[PDB]
Amino acid sequence: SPMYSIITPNILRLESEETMVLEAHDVPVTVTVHDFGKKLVLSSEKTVLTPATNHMGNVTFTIPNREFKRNKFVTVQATFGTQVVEKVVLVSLQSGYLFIQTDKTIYTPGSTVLYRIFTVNHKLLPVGRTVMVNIENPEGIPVKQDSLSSQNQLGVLPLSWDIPELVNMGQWKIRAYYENSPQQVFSTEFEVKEYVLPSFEVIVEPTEKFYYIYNEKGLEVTITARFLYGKKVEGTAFVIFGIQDGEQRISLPESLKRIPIEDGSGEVVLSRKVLLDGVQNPRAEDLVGKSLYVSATVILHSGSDMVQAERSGIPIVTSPYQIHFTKTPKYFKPGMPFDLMVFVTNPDGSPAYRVPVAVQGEDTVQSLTQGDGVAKLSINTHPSQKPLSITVRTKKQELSEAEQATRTMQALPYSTVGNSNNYLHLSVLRTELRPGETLNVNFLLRMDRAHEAKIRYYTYLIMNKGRLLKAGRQVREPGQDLVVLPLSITTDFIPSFRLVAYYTLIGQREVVADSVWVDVKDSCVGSLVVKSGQSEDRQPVPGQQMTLKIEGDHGARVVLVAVDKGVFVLNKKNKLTQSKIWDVVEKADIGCTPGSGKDYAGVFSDAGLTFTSSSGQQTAQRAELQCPQ
Amino acid sequence: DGDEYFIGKYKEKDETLFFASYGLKRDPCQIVLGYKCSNNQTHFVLNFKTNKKSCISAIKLTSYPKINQNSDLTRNLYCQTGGIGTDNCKLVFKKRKRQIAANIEIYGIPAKKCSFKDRYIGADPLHVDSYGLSYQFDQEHGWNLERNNIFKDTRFSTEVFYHKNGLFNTQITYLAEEDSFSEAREITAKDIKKKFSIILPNEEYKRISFLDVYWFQETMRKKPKYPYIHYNGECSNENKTCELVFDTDELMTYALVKVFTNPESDGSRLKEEDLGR
Amino acid sequence: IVTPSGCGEQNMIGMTPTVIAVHYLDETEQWEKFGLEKRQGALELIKKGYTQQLAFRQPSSAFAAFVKRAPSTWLTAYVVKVFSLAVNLIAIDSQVLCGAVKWLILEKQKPDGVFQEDAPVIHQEMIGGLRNNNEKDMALTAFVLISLQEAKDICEEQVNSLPGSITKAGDFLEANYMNLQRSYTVAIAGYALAQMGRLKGPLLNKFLTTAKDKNRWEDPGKQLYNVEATSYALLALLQLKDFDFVPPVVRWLNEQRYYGGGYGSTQATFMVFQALAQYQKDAPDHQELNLDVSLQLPSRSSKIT
Ligand SMILES: *[C@@H]1O[C@H](CO)[C@@H](O[C@@H]2O[C@H](CO)[C@@H](O[C@@H]3O[C@H](CO)[C@@H](O)[C@H](O)[C@@H]3O)[C@H](O)[C@H]2NC(C)=O)[C@H](O)[C@H]1NC(C)=O
Ligand SMILES: *[C@@H]1O[C@H](CO)[C@@H](O)[C@H](O)[C@H]1NC(C)=O
Repeated sequence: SPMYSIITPNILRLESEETMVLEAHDVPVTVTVHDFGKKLVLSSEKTVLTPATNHMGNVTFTIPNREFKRNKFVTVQATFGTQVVEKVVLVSLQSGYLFIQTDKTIYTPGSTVLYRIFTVNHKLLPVGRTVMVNIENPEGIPVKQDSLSSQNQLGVLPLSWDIPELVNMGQWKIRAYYENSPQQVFSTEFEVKEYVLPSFEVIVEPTEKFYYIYNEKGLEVTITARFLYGKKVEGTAFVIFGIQDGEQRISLPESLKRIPIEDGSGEVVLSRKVLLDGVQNPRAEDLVGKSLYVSATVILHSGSDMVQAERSGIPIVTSPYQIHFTKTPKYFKPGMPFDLMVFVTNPDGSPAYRVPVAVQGEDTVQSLTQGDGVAKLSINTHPSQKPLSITVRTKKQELSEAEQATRTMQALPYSTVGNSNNYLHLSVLRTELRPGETLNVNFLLRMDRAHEAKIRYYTYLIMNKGRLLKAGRQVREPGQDLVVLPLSITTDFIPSFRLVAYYTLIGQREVVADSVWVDVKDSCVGSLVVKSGQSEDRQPVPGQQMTLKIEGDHGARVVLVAVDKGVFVLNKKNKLTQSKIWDVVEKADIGCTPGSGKDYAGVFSDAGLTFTSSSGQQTAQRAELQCPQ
Repeated sequence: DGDEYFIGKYKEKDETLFFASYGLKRDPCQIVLGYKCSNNQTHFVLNFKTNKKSCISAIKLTSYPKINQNSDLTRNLYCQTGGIGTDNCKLVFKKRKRQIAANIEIYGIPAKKCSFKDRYIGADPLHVDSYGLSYQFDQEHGWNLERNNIFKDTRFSTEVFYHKNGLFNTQITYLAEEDSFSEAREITAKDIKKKFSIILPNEEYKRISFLDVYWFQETMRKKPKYPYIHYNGECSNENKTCELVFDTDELMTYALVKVFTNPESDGSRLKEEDLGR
Repeated sequence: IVTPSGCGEQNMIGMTPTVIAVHYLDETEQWEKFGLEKRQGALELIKKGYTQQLAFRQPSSAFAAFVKRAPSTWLTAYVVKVFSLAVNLIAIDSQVLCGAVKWLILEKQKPDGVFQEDAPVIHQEMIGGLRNNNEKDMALTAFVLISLQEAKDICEEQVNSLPGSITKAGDFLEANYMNLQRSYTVAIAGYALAQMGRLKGPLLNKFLTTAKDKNRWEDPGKQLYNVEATSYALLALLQLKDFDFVPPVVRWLNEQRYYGGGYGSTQATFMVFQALAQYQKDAPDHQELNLDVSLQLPSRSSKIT
């Protein structure tokens, strides 16, 4: 009777299953969906609330139609026996993904192209719909287009094309998209150029990825060449250097060297003088922000082959580290301690390992970083409402004081009414979480200091892949200030999740909330293993036969392809890997802010969630499709 | 130039279902848009089944090179399961030794509100029929003759069945000079059964004196099986509402009746050699 | 932005912008700028205004400025038309609307064939520049004809005398088409006349030549006629599917760029925005494209099409 509350996803995708969380805070309730003027009725559901079940309604339904051809809305209403609450939400069109695989990377005229298409939905499960595919030449005008359906195939489409004999050269593109929503497309590239297959591979590598401008030894690289079947090589190599600026390349003619390669090992060294004389910049500090690259060519002693290998993008820097603030909440916590999570990386982007950080203002407040290069820190508040500025600086040992990276960040306060000011944050070591492990969500809490013996429970929700995975309810008895949730991490939580919790207090009306972002280890939920079932006696011989052993989950389909390893030497771009799949699925989430907005409406609307109340204590709306910037 | 074969009538406000070109010596076909065919020494068949909500209107086929044979005395195109109005039918074409190409097009119209009465009724129903050939009578008895330059067939004596462009015909009785046109009635595909009937009025000056039926259908083989269209009971002056009953051996897909009215008709009119068993 | 509030006429002038916004944002969906985070509040205001309009009904099964005001033809028929546009959009009692239409048929049908509405208009803020009662009779006859046409698809079976009345009105006004001076009323009457297809030949010639300079359908005073006047012809040409004078209509529409709303914005604004709606639905940014190419070579027995 006092209140009735509805929790809904921010954006609902057509042709799927969605949920609402109903909280009456012995009543039949019904929910209904209407269009926006009034297109008859879409769907409706009926449920009852039971006092023994804490009055929680986990109402699920499937959203349908063909009339849905700018952006459009839909109204959802619910009557809880006597009173009605309604809200208008947006409808989108993106309803799946598309992955394209090709057997090879570089072709010749007269050959054939063979490719496959995989179709999956939001949950990454097979589906069947209609798709269309176009092939585009280098200029851009389509050459061949086609339409297909993938019904009763479990979601694999093989195709084929045949390059003519008298054709252009360069880069060709394949573009595929669903028939329903032509706004979103997926693309793949390949090359067309005559060639002849090589016979051995060449690798160029430096000793340090960066290049400190104050070294007297210059830059040193090493050359390693090897045959395809495993034996070593001999020959002679020519090496040259260059300088790369933003869309610009400068060649230094004075730096060209000839070296004999014996047993596949060569050494090249570049000094300061040549680099300084090549450019017109006596001041060394002006060189920061420009990159280097090296090119090498290897010839045999029989005058039979010619291979070229290039490494590009050696940065020029003075600090061998870097600091970041990509995943730190921006709104601080008045009174209660504020927790920061720093991010340290190598200059090439690879995460660092075992490097200590600290704060210049305080002392001994330091920690290390695990394999992900993330360190956890805490800081106390004034707690005056004046915004505070914090600074971070690396405190690694055995290094000079003048080569330490540092930076600064700013925070903003939280606008509560009546000074309730209640938050949430987990006091556990942020380590490599793994599926099958356990987590201990520790409610670090600070109610009002006067009459904190009135609150009975809290409400919490888990968000993953833009859907409500689970909704819980944890209680407590008066006089406590710390409770724990022993969560059991399952395989469905991959790759990350967001926890949001709140509670309601009797004033006027009080609602307080917070949110937290957590990440787990990334790997496919299934398991596929390929190995050699043979006795593994010795190396095979051409024309022989062998046995191949596969292991995977029951009732699946396995597709195979074998490609020579000489093709990858010519062009080794645009391949398929699980990391690509996780990147694609992660890049298209809803809530992009880490969390902990300015107020309850901010925290609820910054995680792709909508809260409506019978007393009019609702949240603002959004009608765009992506968060700013 | 090339020869042409038609099914149905074309209108200037129809969109194409599909449009393709086929060779007539390859084995097998080239699968175009995921359809099915079959090709032999003396047959070429195609399977069609659309997905959008539409009703088919006309079909046209063009063949090269020109051959010395007229294209109206026999049947060369016919589809076996469906027809005009139903969203699918299986086309069959009979070749010769000298035909090596074909071009095929199909037109249709939106499914819900599609009717064909506006075309086959013509602009002058009193002088020209649906075929295009005008009526011509006998001056001494005032009874229409039998058009002779079209494919006509008989089952037994004293029966006629014409055919042209996939459209059949059957004239119930003989026609007089002073007849008038009253109206027309059409029957769509959702009211077609193995046996059905239709009610017409015969109130005072709406006396029925002539009925001619036009209908499409299917044929299992080149020899068709014409349905029985008899005249239930007797439609004399007394019984005001008169029924027409069909009795089909194969399923039709469309029908059209052109009622004619004449107040002077006594109900009986027959030739002097048609009358005795 | 005009908030729908007040009596029946004020509610009407506040709710026809609602309908034009509904269509224009069905084509665009820019409800964000309809009150700066007030779209739900605006819709609630619209609904309460509609409820107030319903509460102002009369025992005569008609809606007027007040429950006590004598019902008129023009206001009740306009409300019927808008509700007919919104039968499937909002809670509209179809039986009530059809009963009102049938009472309109059975009560206000003068034997002279010219329809007149009871309550005279006092303020010019909604009618426009036609306060002078000189040729209002033909305009109101055309308005009643339009009411009959819109009721033809809603109350087709209850009254079967509609074709006879329409034929009588068309026969009476067939020779009266050559006795009008003001251009915009000629344009709207011709749009109604061609809505069932009765405007061709020399009638169309006199229709087009009525406008000044063959393009501008302006009358002395009431500059808001501009973005209004040619608008009528567009819908008229929408009935004829003629897009030769519609482009000049568009050019003359863009020559004023007047904000509008309030004074005289009761029929012109709705007409111009509905005309834009069908213009964009039937004529997108692209034009018709359909080609057939056939090439023949001297070494093949077929032709490539
Ligand atoms: C070349 O192919 C055509 C069809 O593409 C063949 O014509 C069809 O042949 C089939 C098989 O004999 C006929 O079906 C048969 O019909 C009887 C009638 O009672 C029925 O019992 C069975 O369904 C049986 O299969 C079919 O009628 C015939 N005509 C069509 C489909 O129009 C043709 O025979 C083939 N050429 C040669 C030399 O076989
Ligand atoms: C003729 O009248 C009889 C009277 O019983 C009736 O049964 C029969 O159906 C009528 N025939 C027609 C064609 O109306």
